[PDB]
Amino acid sequence: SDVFHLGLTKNDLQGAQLAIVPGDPERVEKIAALMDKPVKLASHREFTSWRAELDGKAVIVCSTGIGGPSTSIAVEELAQLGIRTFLRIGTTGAIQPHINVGDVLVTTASVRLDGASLHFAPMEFPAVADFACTTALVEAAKSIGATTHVGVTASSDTFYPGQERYDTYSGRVVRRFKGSMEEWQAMGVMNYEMESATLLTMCASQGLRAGMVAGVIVNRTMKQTESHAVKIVVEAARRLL
Amino acid sequence: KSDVFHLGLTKNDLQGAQLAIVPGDPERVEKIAALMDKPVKLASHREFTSWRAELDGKAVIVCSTGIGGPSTSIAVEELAQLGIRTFLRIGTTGAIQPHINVGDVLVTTASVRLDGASLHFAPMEFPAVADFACTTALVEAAKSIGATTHVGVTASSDTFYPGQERYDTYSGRVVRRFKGSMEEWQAMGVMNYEMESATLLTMCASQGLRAGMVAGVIVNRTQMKQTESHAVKIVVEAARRLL
Amino acid sequence: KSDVFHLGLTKNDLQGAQLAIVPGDPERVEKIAALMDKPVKLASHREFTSWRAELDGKAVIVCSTGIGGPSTSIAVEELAQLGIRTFLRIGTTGAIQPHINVGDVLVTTASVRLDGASLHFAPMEFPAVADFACTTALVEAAKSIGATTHVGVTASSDTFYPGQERYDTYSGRVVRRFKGSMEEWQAMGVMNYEMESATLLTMCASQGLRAGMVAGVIVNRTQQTESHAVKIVVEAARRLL
Amino acid sequence: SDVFHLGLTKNDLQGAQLAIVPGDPERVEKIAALMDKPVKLASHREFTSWRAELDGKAVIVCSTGIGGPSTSIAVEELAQLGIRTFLRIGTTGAIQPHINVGDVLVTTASVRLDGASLHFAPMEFPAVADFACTTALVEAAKSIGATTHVGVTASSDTFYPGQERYDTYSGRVVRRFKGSMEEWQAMGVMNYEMESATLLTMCASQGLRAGMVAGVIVNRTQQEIPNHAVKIVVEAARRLL
Amino acid sequence: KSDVFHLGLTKNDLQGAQLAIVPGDPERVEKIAALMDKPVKLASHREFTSWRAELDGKAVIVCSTGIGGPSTSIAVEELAQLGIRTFLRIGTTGAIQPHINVGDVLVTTASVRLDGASLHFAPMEFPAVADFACTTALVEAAKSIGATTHVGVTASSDTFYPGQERYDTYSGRVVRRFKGSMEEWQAMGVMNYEMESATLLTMCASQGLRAGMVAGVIVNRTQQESHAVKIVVEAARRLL
Amino acid sequence: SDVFHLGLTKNDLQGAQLAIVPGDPERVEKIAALMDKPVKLASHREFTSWRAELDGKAVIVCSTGIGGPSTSIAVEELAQLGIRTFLRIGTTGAIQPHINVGDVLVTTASVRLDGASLHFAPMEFPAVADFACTTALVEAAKSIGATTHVGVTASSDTFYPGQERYDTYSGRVVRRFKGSMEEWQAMGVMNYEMESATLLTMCASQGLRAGMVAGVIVNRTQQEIPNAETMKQTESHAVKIVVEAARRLL
Ligand SMILES: O=c1ccn2c(n1)O[C@H]1[C@H](O)[C@@H](CO)O[C@H]12
Ligand SMILES: O=c1ccn2c(n1)O[C@H]1[C@H](O)[C@@H](CO)O[C@H]12
Ligand SMILES: O=c1ccn2c(n1)O[C@H]1[C@H](O)[C@@H](CO)O[C@H]12
Ligand SMILES: [K+]
Ligand SMILES: [K+]
Ligand SMILES: [K+]
Repeated sequence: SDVFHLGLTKNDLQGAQLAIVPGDPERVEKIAALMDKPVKLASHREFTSWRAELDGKAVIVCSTGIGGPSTSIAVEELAQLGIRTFLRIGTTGAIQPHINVGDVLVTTASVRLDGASLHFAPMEFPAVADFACTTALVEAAKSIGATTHVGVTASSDTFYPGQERYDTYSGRVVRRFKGSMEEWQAMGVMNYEMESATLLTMCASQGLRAGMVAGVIVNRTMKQTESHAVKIVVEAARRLL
Repeated sequence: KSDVFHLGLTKNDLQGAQLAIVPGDPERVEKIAALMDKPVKLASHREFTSWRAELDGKAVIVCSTGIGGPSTSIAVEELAQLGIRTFLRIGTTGAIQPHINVGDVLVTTASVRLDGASLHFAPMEFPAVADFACTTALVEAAKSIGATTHVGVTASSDTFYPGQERYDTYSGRVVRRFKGSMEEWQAMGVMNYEMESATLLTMCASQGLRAGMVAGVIVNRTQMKQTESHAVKIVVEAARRLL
Repeated sequence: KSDVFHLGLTKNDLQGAQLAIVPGDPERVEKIAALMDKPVKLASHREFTSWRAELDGKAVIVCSTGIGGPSTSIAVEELAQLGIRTFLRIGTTGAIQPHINVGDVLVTTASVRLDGASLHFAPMEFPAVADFACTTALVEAAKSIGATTHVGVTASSDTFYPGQERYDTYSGRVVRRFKGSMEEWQAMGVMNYEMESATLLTMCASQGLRAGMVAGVIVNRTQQTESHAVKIVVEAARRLL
Repeated sequence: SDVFHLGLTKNDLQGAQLAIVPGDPERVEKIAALMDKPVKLASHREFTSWRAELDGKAVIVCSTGIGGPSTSIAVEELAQLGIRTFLRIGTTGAIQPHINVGDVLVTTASVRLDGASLHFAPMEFPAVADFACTTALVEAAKSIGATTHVGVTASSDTFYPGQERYDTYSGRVVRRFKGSMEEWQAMGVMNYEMESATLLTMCASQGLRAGMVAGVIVNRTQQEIPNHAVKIVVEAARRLL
Repeated sequence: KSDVFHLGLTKNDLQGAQLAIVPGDPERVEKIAALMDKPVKLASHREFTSWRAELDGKAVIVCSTGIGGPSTSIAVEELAQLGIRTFLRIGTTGAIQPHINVGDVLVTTASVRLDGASLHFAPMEFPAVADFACTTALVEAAKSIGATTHVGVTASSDTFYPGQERYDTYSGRVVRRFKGSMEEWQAMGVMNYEMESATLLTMCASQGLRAGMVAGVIVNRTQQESHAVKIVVEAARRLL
Repeated sequence: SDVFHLGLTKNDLQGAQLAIVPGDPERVEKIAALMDKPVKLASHREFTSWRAELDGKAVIVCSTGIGGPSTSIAVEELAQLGIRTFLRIGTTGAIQPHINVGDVLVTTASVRLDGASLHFAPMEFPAVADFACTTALVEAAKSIGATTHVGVTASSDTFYPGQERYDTYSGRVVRRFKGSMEEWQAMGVMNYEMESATLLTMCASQGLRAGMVAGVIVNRTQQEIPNAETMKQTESHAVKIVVEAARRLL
């Protein structure tokens, strides 16, 4: 391996310059299988990586695990291997009453409720997605006619207190996050997830292109959801090769 | 008879306008409005000069913000009270990237928040991000006139001098926070400095208003008219797509 | 034409002046200048209108700053380049104390730094404090004409609306930082709100420049003024030449 | 399932109140194998879990994945299922010159270079280990005579820039972390890893007991990446049942 | 006269002492020293009163810190200059858990840093953590002496009043940061408030000095607004 | 005692509304000796208090101990007892080359390098002195005849790393304070001391008047250090000034 965690070499990529990066290792093969010539590359820790082909060009599918820290490892090591464009495809809880389960959300930028993004840029720097990538995702969502919402996502280092969940062991939420969901709602934030702030900040501050699309699995106020978002990211990738 | 404290405008003055182009300098307001139909002066108070015009049958506002986030936040809030829901910032700017030359145009996707006013709308974690539709329209408009365009991040500073790490000053000093900062933004891909976008983009993105920003490059510290006109044609053409 | 980037002034225009009175509104510049000897227009560019006059045979500058720290920081810097060493801000203001009434005059000893520009000169730990000689001159000028004067702390905000906890706005919301903030400043004895002094005082106190500030109360949140605050700033200038 | 991520029910725990939590899903089976009656429970995402028995009491082994965010999910859901004591067994990079690869490091408390700890307690709160757990770990290390060091650990949300690694795609480290390793070294910090700040903070602030131990796999005074602790964590567990 | 600026002590005065017991109150120094052999008064300047004594044949220093991190930081630094490498604070404290009784003994594993001086040694992310051997000696000493003992986190405040969310004050105002804070620390399991441990533990842990912290409960805040001394002496014996 | 630490009652004050607050308990008697009929009231921990009479009015002298935390206790408890005006008198090391030993420093406001101030007001709030107190101190300095500097003071929770001293056990200074003395120098900060940030902030944010004056007994930039009596003649000067200022504030 050329890299410490992923267990991949530059040759494994066969010239790939774009990676699709879901959180769940189990989702990796499902995405690769939608493209031509899917081949498993490696599986270490939460990092499962496959290669496939899109319109004749090699593409990587590599899981990030949950959270900015493992995401930052996958992105860095893929970048070392030659990836310059990253498309995250994830799941998300919506926090706006008008956003229905199964909807598709394209993230323009993220509220940085993580710690890893700070390891790349100070908080003043925007966790902003690449324009080409965001455009490709939006245009891909339109081509398949999905109900799409485009805007800001809150990206949290926790699933529970940072998304102001009280249904927990302690039932306590620290002061910083008490009342935070309503605040994000009033500010027009669409949804919560846990990787985009790190992904977008680390890419935008290092000359890498990143986009973020997600399928709505719950509304904080199903099957064809993932499929739709997954279709969208693969189609978007075609436009970015 | 004004409905707002600073702008000296009433809702009626807007004639149903829902979009405003917002340059910094009052002296540029008529010139922009003059590119559109039936331009008329509305008012002039402090750094807030407003004109109404018409674009493909729809009323549009052109209103200056003055220099800096504080004045901008006043113009934007009061225009919002008056019914504006879409704001397009037009400016001329320097650049901090060597590959960016005078004559190029910059469309800002999001800004580094080196201001104070943005914090009065959203905590620092919140992204000073432009509206997708506005950014799209600005890029496509730049495309239609064949402008050499750069799309990316802009550093938005409450100062012209130390926050842009200028040392040619009275004190010749730059506070620790900003010492070495220009090189840091350069390494992070930041295109340029200006002084209003962090405030504009943050206050709009966190209050359901659409904002975008375009600027012509007139200078570059690492290394004019046409550039300006281009930027202005771009912002007017973009406004047409957003009505 | 100009020794500075924005003001459109040369050192020659100042005729040796070392003190500037700095109102916010360009419209007020001529009025202040008119109270002194030999008043003449200098220049007008953006929100920076400048006049020169004379007191006791010494040149004095009057120059507007525009609204807010950013434009203030430009005016003060460029005036400092041209030789100004003492700055007296004159404003009108809204009081936050029940017993500070319209028509009262406020002299600011130091400001609560609710701005961004002050941080471009000194870290937050540094006091946005007025120069003692300036504050003395203003207080003594105020007493010499019998104004009802309050001396103390001013809250200096980058916004007119949320930073001063105004809810009569488009969104009707105030970010967490500022919710409940007016009552807090009130309990801490803060006199009033305005928008330029944190920047002015900090940038002067941290770079060997003298600054003071006086303001007329023309309204009170908890419920001819110009002429008096203006008379005070000119009489104070007389004492500082 | 009783919880959203782990795919476990309280019944799967068989009354277990202690969990050993490695970062790598592949280490779980190996840890479980050192105990009696090892049984696989589930594997979802980076969360692989096994049950075993120690001195006739059920014990859980469950991986956390890399980083605070996924750790916070595993700990929370284990807590919901009934776990009250958590022993992290990790790998680590030493930052002191005389720590040998293979050495066992027991963490008393962590430098919070993560984001997730802040979702449980403000930064002022110490990421401190439980005294009984730390004691059990030290005493267990003593009983097998491993080379052991006890002290403070820097816990980072990144593998690369937050641990001041420069052999990366960008080769740059953000201002906050430039010169940081030398600083921690001067302060006597022993090592870097990526989970303890979150684990220790979230446990200490919610009435859960946590201990932290790791084997050194690289010495950072010499290189950024490499070309006993497990026995100790199991023995320590015995003492805490 | 004195090898350090504030304490008025010389390296000679310590007679090779490498451990110091550091109470807050100068008036308690003589009392503690008296529990050991050959107690001799050394110096008394400002809030810094110091005695030397002997414990199982070895020199030991007792030196007051005064109230608060700043004065503590001076005493610890200057004692370190004179050769002290182990510091055991013995204090008084208000419990904030209902289950902790007055007269109970609290051993601190780490402190909530509600002080400013700790930041002069390490950034906020660094833990104000006690030395493991010192903490162990205190817990073991507490068994030996016999006392109801709790081991855990302590909130260390730069103020006695607003930082411990006391309202019995001139202004009756508690700043936003501290409004509701006691109940927050309570829910997070914090045992008690005092005013020196965050500075002490942070400055020691970040400078290769060993520090431990024990205190006797003199009030319980959920109700209103000699074991510890024997314990700190016994712990010192275990650390020489 | 009406208060938890000071061992004082309202009766002890005899209607006093002004307190002079040196840091060192040993200085309290010395300052009181500059006034009429001084009597010792109490001594507990670092808090030694005396009452004296100034132009026929009761005045308290009470030590604060070193640092914002003990200072906050003294000021708060004195406020409870009825004190409304506080004058700190210190001795200090200057950091400007032009500020000479023997000079007197009057502080208009302080750089908040302390923790206790934050327990009264967020960092944005200025650690600013009361105008009447500052005026009285400046005027008294002129009555006494001192060479006076008026301006900003850096108020640190430590004597060592926070004042960027490297002559210490570890010989290291945390990142925050590395290079900080040169920064404060460039910003015109006059000196370091350790109580004013807390004092000035807690008073300005609670309707209390506070001023600060100090005698310069050493300069961080100069090689030579005044003899056995670095303070004494200078100390005496600042003390005479704080008493003379108190006269104007009664
Ligand atoms: O509310 C949610 C729902 C889903 N997700 C999100 N928050 O975090 C993302 C994690 O990777 C993982 C955590 O369940 O899935 C994404
Ligand atoms: O330098 C290192 C070496 C090992 N580890 C550490 N940093 O982070 C821990 C991660 O879980 C994972 C990162 O590889 O293993 C632990
Ligand atoms: O609530 C309390 C009670 C006692 N103490 C504490 N807080 O601070 C410690 C101080 O040294 C001093 C404060 O009175 O005593 C310790
Ligand atoms: K993970
Ligand atoms: K302006
Ligand atoms: K003290």
